[PDB]
Amino acid sequence: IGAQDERLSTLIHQRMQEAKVPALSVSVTIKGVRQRFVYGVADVASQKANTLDTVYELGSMSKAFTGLVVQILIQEGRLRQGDDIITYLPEMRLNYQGKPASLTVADFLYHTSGLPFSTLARLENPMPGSAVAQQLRNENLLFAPGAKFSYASANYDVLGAVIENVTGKTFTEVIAERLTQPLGMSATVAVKGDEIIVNKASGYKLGFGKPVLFHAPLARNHVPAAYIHSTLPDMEIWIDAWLHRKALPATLREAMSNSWRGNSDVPLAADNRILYASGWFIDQNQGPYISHGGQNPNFSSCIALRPDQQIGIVALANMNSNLILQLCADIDNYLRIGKYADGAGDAITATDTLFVYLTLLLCFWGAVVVVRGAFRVRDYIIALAVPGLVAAMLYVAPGILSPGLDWRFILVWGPSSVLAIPFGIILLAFVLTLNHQI
Ligand SMILES: *[B]([O])([O])[C]([C]C([N])=O)[N]C(=O)[C][C][C][C][C]
Ligand SMILES: [Cl-]
Ligand SMILES: [Cl-]
Ligand SMILES: [Cl-]
Repeated sequence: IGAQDERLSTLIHQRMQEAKVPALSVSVTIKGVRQRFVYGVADVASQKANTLDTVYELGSMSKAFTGLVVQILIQEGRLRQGDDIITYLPEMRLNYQGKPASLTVADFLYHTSGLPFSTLARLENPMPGSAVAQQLRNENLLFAPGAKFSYASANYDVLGAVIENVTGKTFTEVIAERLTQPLGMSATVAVKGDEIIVNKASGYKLGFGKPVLFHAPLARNHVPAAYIHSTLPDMEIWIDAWLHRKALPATLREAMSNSWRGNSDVPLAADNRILYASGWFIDQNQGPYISHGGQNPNFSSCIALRPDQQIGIVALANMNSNLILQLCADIDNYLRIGKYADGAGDAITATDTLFVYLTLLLCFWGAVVVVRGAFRVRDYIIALAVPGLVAAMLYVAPGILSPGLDWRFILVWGPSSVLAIPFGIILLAFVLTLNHQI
């Protein structure tokens, strides 16, 4: 062989410096020749380095593990795609137009279920003795099952429970017995909680311009959608199984083939005719190009394969960034035509700089009132009610402007600077009524 590609290393350094992720691990496969780029720190405080041993949360790239398991179960005749979900989760009643709806296993595999957006807030919150069927019971679907593609993370939590019901085994054990042990992915695992994982990267999240350590929720029921843990050597083996199925058992080979068959039975938009398969996006354009991003509150990742060209790309990072969600598109552009686009924008970054300006704008306002005021019973009670009256209005405001949304969800996904905005808003109300009391 020969050296790794330096134009390729520059791209990734640039994207990593843009995205401000503490650690970034990328692997690129092109017909056996793997290139590896392993940069940064898995833990910033201890200055613990990013190594090949570092473990990441895969985000939505967990769904291809879940979905392939479903396809193994189907291929062994222990399940059908058209089976009704209530056959396996019999307490899950899901409503469309007031009537219980028929949802097939296919409906959750391909996001044609109609679960509202707020099911992500419900599944991602830990609840110890609460099953998925009980958490979604009496949800009001957005459309008739099968009618539209609409991505909801929680559809793959429904499938986690379906695996658990069919096999009689826990989700961890089906993933191990069926995927990671037969493939050799000896460091990958579906977790059961926030128990201590050796070598896991610390997760970060933008706050006042810098990465801030964030301990994110890890709800057991949400692991089939968001919290399978893995490493770069193991995603390389993953990538390589999907690309070379000959050595694999015939059930795994067949299950894989049916895992890349996109659902063509949904409406398509004028600019998006990409299909969804069993945890993958399918694009015939400059393809087939099979891809999926990973996006957790404090990890992001991406994967993309171009099987006819023996190409696999995967990137892992311990911070949620769109520069990483797009990084596989960048690398595939580079491997295809030698050029790539400028880095896209990031929604957490724009929100953070907005909150910094608003925090300085709130902080400039209070100092004006305190300087002009200091230079110059009923007072204590009245000037304490108004800040608590705004604090009350602020607390109810999410669950009104967007039903099903709440501060707990805002805090989990937004910048660490969110909390400055209500606290700034209510603190500014106290100094003004105390000043208006003066
Ligand atoms: B997946 O689509 O990357 C999914 C994984 C998860 N944590 O459930 N992530 C999202 O859908 C991102 C939702 C952002 C909400 C503001
Ligand atoms: Cl089994
Ligand atoms: Cl257990
Ligand atoms: Cl092959």
